[PDB]
Order: sequence, then C-alpha cells, then structure tokens
Amino acid sequence: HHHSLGLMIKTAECRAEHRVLDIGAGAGHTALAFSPYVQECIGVDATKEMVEVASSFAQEKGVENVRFQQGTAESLPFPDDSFDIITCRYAAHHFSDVRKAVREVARVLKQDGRFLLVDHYAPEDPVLDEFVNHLNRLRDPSHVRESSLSEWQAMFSANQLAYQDIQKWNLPIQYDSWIKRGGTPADREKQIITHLNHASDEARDTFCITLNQNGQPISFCLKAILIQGIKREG
Ligand SMILES: C[S@@+](CC[C@H](N)C(=O)[O-])C[C@H]1O[C@@H](n2cnc3c(N)ncnc32)[C@H](O)[C@@H]1O
Repeated sequence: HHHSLGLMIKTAECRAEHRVLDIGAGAGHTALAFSPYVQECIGVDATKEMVEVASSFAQEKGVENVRFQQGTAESLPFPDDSFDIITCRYAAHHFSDVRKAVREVARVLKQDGRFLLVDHYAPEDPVLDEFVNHLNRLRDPSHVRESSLSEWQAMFSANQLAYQDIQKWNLPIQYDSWIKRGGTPADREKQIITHLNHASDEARDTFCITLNQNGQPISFCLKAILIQGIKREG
C-alpha cells in the first residue's frame, strides 16, 4: 500500500513543529510514515489488540515520537483545535457512524489544519453502490459502509471542511490473495464468486472484474481516492 501512504506525505506539507493524529491507525503504518517529518504522532484504534501491535512495532522500528492508544473516531478524547494534520486511511468504511467521525475530525483539527482521508468509495450509482459494498461485507463482516463522493462532500461541507479530491485511482485486488488475507469461509466465498459472476455489465466494467473461464475470479478493482479537507469557517 505504499502509494496511498506516499501521497499523504506529499500532500500533507509537513513542518518540524506539527502534531499528527492517525484515526483507525491499525498496525500503525501511517502513523509511523509521518514520524520523521513532524513533532508527534498520536494514533487511535478501537481494538486494544491493535494498539499493542502498533506500539511494539513502533518500538521495533525504534521511533520515539509516535504513540498509540485505544479509542473510537465517533468520540475522540482530544481537545478542540489540537492537531495540524489528521490522517485516516482505509479505516472509514469500518466506522459505525462516519457522520459523527467527520464531526469529531472537524472539532479536534486546528483552523486551516488538514484532513488527509484515504479510502475506497462507492460509485454514485446506487446499484453499483450496493455491489461494491456487498462484495466487502461478504469478505470482511466488519465492513460498515463505503460512502460515496457526493456523501463525502456533503459531510465535509456540513462541517466547515473544504473538500479537495487530490487524486483518484483504481485499486487492483488479486482475488485469490484478497480472500486469504480476509480469512473468509468457503461458504461466503461461494457468495462472493456468484456475486462477481452475475455482475451487471456496468458492474464488471466499473470494477474490472477479470474471471477464469470456469467462473473462478482472477481479479477486480476498488475505487481509491485521496480527499483532502481543510478546516475553514461557517
Ligand atoms: C483495516 S485497518 C486500516 C489500516 C490502517 N489504518 C493503516 O493505515 O495502515 C481499520 C482499523 O479501523 C479500526 N477501527 C474500526 N472501527 C473504528 C472506530 N470506530 N474508530 C477507530 N478505529 C476503528 C480497526 O481496529 C482497524 O485497525
């Protein structure tokens, strides 16, 4: 995943003196990437098991200035106007209330502070929408929703956040490995496979469905993007 991550560093326009907050931080890859360039990274993740991974991994790469902690995006501990940068990467489709999360991002971000949000997203067409969302709840039962770009813009505007699409790009997925990494049972996998085999034309177009002649999926694409948001006023 080095591309999404590099873009954020290019787009973030770091400063020696900045403080960074990585939300849904995971094994903490974003949080570490930033570390050489900013003062301090803080990262939150909901699962405690992930805080530990993150924090030991930090230690393993011996970086002093990043630290992880447990919490949720819908309720960040931190004070208002207390970060220059916030990163959120392939985590939002997991939040149980993305509306609130943005509101919190808004709160805790400083004025003219930047929100670098990377994720994949539903196309505007609701039918294509369901398609890509249903393909992912099937793979990952923890998948809440990948909101659409209209939706992201409406949320940004709703929170005095100035929306800019830095760059889109298709996310190739190699079906076979995607399944492994995701741990899915062969029950669900059969539903995934039916799903991909009965794709509308529009669907197998928009998501690059490539299949073995036996119906067995080779590959497809998610729609990745990097929105950047900047806290202005209302
Ligand atoms: C798939 S990981 C994303 C990868 C990671 N953020 C990175 O940049 O490398 C999604 C993360 O979201 C966390 N998560 C799920 N719901 C959350 C929530 N409501 N608030 C904060 N984190 C959440 C999970 O623990 C998980 O680590």
